[PDB]
Amino acid sequence: SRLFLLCHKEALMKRNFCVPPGASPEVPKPALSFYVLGSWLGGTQRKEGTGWGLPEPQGNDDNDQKVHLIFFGSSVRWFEFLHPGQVYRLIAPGPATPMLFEKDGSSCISRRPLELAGCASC
Repeated sequence: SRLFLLCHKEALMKRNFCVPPGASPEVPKPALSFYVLGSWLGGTQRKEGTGWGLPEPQGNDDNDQKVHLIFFGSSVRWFEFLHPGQVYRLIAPGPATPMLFEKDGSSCISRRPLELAGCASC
């Protein structure tokens, strides 16, 4: 999981992003996708049932007091939910991986957006 005071809910609009690399490629489909900019106050944690982990301090990481969180696919179903300037937590059914929301991982397609391929904290 992680907590973050998000302050920009970007545009669920049609852009052009990457395409799965190396193998048979296709058109950079004009995907109605989006992202968000969210300030950080405490980083990742541990799924501690009734408790949580410790909110990791961003002090040792001057880069991106905020974070660039992207949305395609099923994430589409959260566009309306958030309202910027408010704090939200992301919980994750999946293997633990701190140092998470700074650069693209490996547990999905290596598809990166037009300008936020690795821009700040993709």
